[PDB]
Amino acid sequence: CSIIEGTGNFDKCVSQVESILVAPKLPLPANIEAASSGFESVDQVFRFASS
Amino acid sequence: EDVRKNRLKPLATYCSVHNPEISFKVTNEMQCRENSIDPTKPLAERMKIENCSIIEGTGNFDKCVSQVESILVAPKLPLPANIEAASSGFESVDQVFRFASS
Repeated sequence: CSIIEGTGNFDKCVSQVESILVAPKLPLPANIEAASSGFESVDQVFRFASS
Repeated sequence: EDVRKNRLKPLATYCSVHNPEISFKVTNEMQCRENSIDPTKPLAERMKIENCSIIEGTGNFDKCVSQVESILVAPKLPLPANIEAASSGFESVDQVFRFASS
């Protein structure tokens, strides 16, 4: 990868933020504390507890 | 033959795709699969030792130690339902004396 070019596609951006950051396949690294409290990722927070 | 008396019932019950701890966490699913328990299968096949009719003793202590080490004491992945041990910094028994000692 030489160059990064913007495509300005918000829905593709949301889709990627969801798969990479919010709901990843495995927890994002250095998150043993979150995992120990029962939450691997952001998507799990509102699934197991809500207020 | 009673399912409630089978020593695998607690583990096979934990290791289920219908348990949110397995269905939402690949981590836990992989720990189950590492101990030959497929969480996608019914309870009866999760507890079953496939294509095995008879267990025969060989009375070989060193082979026994070798297996207890690889299966129980130093497994590739932490044994299932051990988030508490892992959170305190220890995935398995072998890590306890490596990281801390007295």
